[PDB]
Amino acid sequence: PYACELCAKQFQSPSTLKMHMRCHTGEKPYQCKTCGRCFSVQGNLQRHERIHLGLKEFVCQYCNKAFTLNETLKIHERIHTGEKRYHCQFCFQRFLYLSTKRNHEQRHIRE
DNA sequence: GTCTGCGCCGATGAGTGC
DNA sequence: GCACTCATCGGCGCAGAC
Ligand SMILES: [Zn+2]
Ligand SMILES: [Zn+2]
Ligand SMILES: [Zn+2]
Ligand SMILES: [Zn+2]
Repeated sequence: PYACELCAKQFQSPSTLKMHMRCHTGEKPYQCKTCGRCFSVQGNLQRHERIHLGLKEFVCQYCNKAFTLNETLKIHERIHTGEKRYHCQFCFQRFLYLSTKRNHEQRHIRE
């Protein structure tokens, strides 16, 4: 219902449209109090601020290695679980990493 | 040159709750 | 209806192994 006048993407609420418009204005209201870097999204600032705390809180349940971000831990744990979420669209092969799947698909296309 | 592992982002989605 | 938090996932970059 809330459409963007500059790119035709559509949004559900005034708040999501206001946030999207920062993609076009470059507005970055949320500033890190340590290094001064600014962010368009408050949650991205909060994630960034974890870098300055030096607390690697997210610990791998298989090898105990610690990571600053939960998302970084989760990608790491795929090595242990065998999760291969990147599927070749042309054959049975499945891949841990998108880059590897992408290069494999390109080899199909070249043939 | 490719695969791997991982550190840090943008910008949208899901869930929650008013 | 609405905003807020945190997740999501591709992008980018880089170093090491081969
Ligand atoms: Zn737009
Ligand atoms: Zn900072
Ligand atoms: Zn691990
Ligand atoms: Zn394939």
